[PDB]
Amino acid sequence: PAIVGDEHYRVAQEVIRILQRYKDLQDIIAILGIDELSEEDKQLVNRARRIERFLSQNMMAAEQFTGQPGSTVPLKETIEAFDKLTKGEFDHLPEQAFFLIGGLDDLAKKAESLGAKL
Amino acid sequence: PAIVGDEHYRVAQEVIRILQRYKDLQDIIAILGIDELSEEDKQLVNRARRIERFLSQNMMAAEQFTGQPGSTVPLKETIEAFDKLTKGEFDHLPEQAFFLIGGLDDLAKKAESL
Amino acid sequence: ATLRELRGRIRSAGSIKKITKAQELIATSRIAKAQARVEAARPYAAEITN
Amino acid sequence: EAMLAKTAADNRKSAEQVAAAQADYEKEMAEARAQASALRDEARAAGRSVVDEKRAQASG
Amino acid sequence: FSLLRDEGKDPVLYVVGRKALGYFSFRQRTVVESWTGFSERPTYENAREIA
Amino acid sequence: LADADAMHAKALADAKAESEKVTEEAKQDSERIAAQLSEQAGSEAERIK
Amino acid sequence: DGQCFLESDLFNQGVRPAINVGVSVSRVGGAAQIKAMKEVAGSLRLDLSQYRELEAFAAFASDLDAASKAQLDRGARLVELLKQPQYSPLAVEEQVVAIF
Amino acid sequence: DVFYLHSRLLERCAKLSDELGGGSMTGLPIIETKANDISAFIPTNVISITDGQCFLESDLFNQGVRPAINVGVSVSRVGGAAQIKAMKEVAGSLRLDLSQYRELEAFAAFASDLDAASKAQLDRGARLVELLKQPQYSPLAVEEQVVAIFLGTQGHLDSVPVEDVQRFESELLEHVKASHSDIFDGIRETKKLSEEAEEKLVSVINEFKKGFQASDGSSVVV
Amino acid sequence: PVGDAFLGRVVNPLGQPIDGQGDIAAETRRALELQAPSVVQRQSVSEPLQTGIKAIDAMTPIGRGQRQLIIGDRKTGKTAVCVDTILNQREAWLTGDPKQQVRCVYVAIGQKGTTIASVKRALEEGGAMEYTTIVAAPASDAAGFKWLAP
Ligand SMILES: Nc1ncnc2c1ncn2[C@@H]1O[C@H](COP(=O)(O)OP(=O)(O)OP(=O)(O)O)[C@@H](O)[C@H]1O
Ligand SMILES: [Mg+2]
Repeated sequence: PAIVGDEHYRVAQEVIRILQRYKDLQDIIAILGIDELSEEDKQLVNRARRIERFLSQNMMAAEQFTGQPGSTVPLKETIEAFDKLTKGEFDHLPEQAFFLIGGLDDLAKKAESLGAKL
Repeated sequence: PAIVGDEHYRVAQEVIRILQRYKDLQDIIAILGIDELSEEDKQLVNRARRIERFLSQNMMAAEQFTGQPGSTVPLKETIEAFDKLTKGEFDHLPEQAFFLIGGLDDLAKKAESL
Repeated sequence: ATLRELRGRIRSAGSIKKITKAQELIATSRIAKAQARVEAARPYAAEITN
Repeated sequence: EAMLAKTAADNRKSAEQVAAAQADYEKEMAEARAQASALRDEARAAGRSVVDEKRAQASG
Repeated sequence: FSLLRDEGKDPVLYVVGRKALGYFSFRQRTVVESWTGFSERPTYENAREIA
Repeated sequence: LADADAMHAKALADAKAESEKVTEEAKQDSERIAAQLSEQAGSEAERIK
Repeated sequence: DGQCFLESDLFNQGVRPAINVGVSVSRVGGAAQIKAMKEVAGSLRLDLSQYRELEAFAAFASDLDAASKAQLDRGARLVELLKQPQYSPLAVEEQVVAIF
Repeated sequence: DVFYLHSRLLERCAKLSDELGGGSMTGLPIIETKANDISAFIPTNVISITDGQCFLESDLFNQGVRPAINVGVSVSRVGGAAQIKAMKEVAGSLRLDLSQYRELEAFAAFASDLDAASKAQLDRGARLVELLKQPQYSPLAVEEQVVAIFLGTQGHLDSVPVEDVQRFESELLEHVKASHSDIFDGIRETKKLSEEAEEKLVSVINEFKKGFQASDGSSVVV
Repeated sequence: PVGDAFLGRVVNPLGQPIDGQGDIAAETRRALELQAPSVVQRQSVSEPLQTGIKAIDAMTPIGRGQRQLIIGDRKTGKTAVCVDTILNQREAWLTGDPKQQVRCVYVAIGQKGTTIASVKRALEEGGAMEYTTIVAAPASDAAGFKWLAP
C-alpha cells in the first residue's frame, strides 16, 4: 500500500484471494461439478473465471500469432475494472466477453458483439 | 492369545472395538450433536467414555505435580476390571470416578467420594 | 514430473474426501428431517383412510 | 359507534406511538453514531495526510 | 413398462425430478409432463398438482 | 394515547441529549487523535533530521 | 521453433492427427500462412484451447448458459473438422475452404 | 558434515546459567523450501536441530492470512515457559479452537444444519483467524497482544462481523491506549491480567462496541 | 573482532565494515569455532522473547536462548517476520535495562545487495539500527564468505 496506494493493493489482494479460492475449488468442480458448491462459492467461481479471462490481453507483439491488433490499458482503468469485477458488477456478462481484450470499452464492445449489454 | 492368554486378548479386543466405534461416532457427535444418535449409540458412547477415562492412571512421575502418589495395577486386576467395564457393570457411575486411579478398589473409593 | 502430479492428485483426493464426508453428515441430518416429515404426515393419512 | 371506532383507532395509535418512540430513538442514535464515526475517520485521514506531507517536506 | 406392454397397454409417462427426465430424454421416450425442483423436500401442493 | 405521546416526546428529548453527548465525545476524540498524530509526525520529523 | 505434441490418448479418441492443441504451437505464426488461411484461421488455436478448457470445466454442469453451450458446439464441430486420415493431403485452398 | 555445519552453528544459541552472567542468544534461522518440501535434506536437518518451527505457506498467504503461519503444524517445544502469565491465560484455548475450526470449515455453508455448538465454534474460529492477521512492519507490544487475544478468546468478537474484526481490534487497541492505558500498564508491570483490570477492560469494550460501526451498517452491541 | 561498536554497522564475514562509515573499534577478538556452552553451563529457557507477532507469540512462543526455525517457500513472509521481531525489540532497547534489552544480529547470506539495503532501510525506519548489526554476504561474495557469515 505504501508505494502503489491502498486502492491498488486492496484490489490486487482481492483478485489474488478470489483466484486462490478458485484454484482450491477446481478439483471439486471437476469431480462433483459446480452444482454441489455453496451459492457463495458458485458466485466466487463465476467471478474468478471472469477475472482470469480478463487478466489476459491482446498484446502488440502477439498480432503475428492471432491477427488481432494489440491494446494498452492505463493503470487507473485496470484498477477500476478489476475493482468492478471483484464486486460482481460484470457477473451478468458471458466469460467469453472478457477474453483477450483491453479496457472496459473493449469489454462493452465485445459483450455487445456476443449478445449482452455491459 | 498364545502369549498373554485368551482372556487377556478377548478383553483387549473388546476394549479396542468399543473405542473404535466411539471414534467412528465422534464425527456425528461433534457435528449433528449427541442427541442425534440412537439409544444403543448413546449407550456405547457412555461405555467408551468410561473405558477411555479408566485407561488413565495416577503415575508415580505425576506425584511431583500432584500430591497423590502412583498406583500399580496387577495384570489380572486390570484384565478383570476392564472385562467388567466392557460388560457395562460400571456404566451408572460418574465419569470423573474413572479419572487417574488404579484398580477396582480405587474406583470404588472414588465412587463413594462422589 | 511424476511426483508433482502425484502430489496434485493427493491434494485433489483430499479435497474430494472432505467434501464427501461433509455431504454424508448433511445427508444423515436430512434423513432425520425426512423421517420426521413422514411421521408428521401419517395421522392425516390414517384419518382420511378411515 | 364513532366512539367505539375512535377507541380502536386510539389503541392502535398508542401502540404504534410506543413503538415509534423506540424506532425514532434508535434512528437518531444511529445517525449520531454515524456522525461520530465519520468525524473520527476523517480526523485519522487528516492526521495521515499531515504525517505524509511532513515526511515529504523533511525529505526535501 | 415391460409388464404393461405384455398386458396390451401403452405407457404414458410423467416424471418427478430431473434425473428421470434426462434418462428418458436419452431413451427418447416422450414425457407428457414433468415436475422438478422439490424432490429433496416436497410439499403437499406439489402432490396435489401431480394428483 | 396521551401517555404514549408524552413518553414518546420524552424519549425524543432524551435522544437529543444522548446524541449531543455522544457527538461531544466524538469531537473530543477527533481533536485528541489529530493532536496525537501531529505529535507523532513531529517526532518522526526529528528522527529524519 | 515450436512443436506438434502428439498424444496416444487423443489418438485413441479418434483425434487424428493426435495433436494436443493446447500445448502445440508454431513460433512463426501467420508469417508461415497464406493470407486466406491467416484470415480464416487467425484464432483457431486459442479458440480450441478455450474449448478444451470449457469442456473440462463443464463436464458435469447440470445446466449451461447459452453462450457456453454455443461455445461447446462450435468447438466440437471444429475438432471434428480438424480430423484427417493418413495419406489424405489437402491443397492449401481446400484447407482454407474447410476452415472457412 | 552439512548437518554438523548447521548443528554446530545453532547450538551456540543458548540461555547461559546464572554462573556465566545469565546471557542468552536466540536463533531465528530461515529455511527456504521448494514446493513446500519440508522433507528435503537441509530442511530436515534444520528442523531436527531447532526447538520449534514456524511453517509459512503460499496458499495461506494468498488467502489473506498474513503472516502466513500454518498454526496446525507450527510448534514450539519451549511452549508456555516462554510466555508471560497473561498470554498463557488468554492464549490457552487458541490451539484447540483453531483445530476445531479447521475441522468444521468443510461445513461453512451448512451452518443452519450444524447444531449450536458447531456453529459457535465455526464463528469463533473465523473471528480468531481474522484476529491473528497482522500488517507488515507493525509489531505489537505484549500488553496489546494480550488484549487482542482476550477480545478473541472471550467472545467479545462474537457480535462483530468477521470482515470488521481486524479494524475493530485496531480501533479498540487505539481507544484503550488513549483513555485506559492503565490496563496496558497493569499488564506490563504485573505480566498478568488482574480481575479488576479484566472487568474494566470488559466495560471499556462494551462502551467501544456501543461506539463502533460495522462496515455493513449493522450494530455490534451485545 | 567483537565489541559494542558493531551495533548499527554492516560488516562482511571478516568483520570489515562495508557500509562506508569508517572503522569499527573492536573490544576484542573471537575465534569463529569456539565451542558452544556445555550442557552444564545452561539453564532452562524461561524469559519471553516477544516478536510482536500475535500468531507466533500466542501459538509458538519463543523464549530467550531458543532456536526457532522460520521455514517456508519463497515470498511467504519469512524476512518480514524476522524484521518485525527485530523492530519489536525497540521498546526493550529504550528501557535501557540490560536484562530487557535485546541486541539483534541480522546475517544476510546470498541476498542481492539491494535487498540487504532494503532490509537496512526498514530497520532504520523503525529505529532498529541503534541496536542491530548486519553481517552481509551478498550473492556476489565468494562461497567462503557465504559459508562463514553465520
Ligand atoms: N504480514 C504481512 N502482511 C502483508 N504483506 C506481507 C506481510 N509479510 C510479508 N508481506 C509481503 O510479502 C512479500 C514477501 O515478504 P518477504 O520478502 O518478507 O518474504 P520471504 O519469504 O522472506 O521472501 P524471499 O523468498 O524473497 O526471501 C513482500 O511483499 C512482503 O511485503
Ligand atoms: Mg526473505
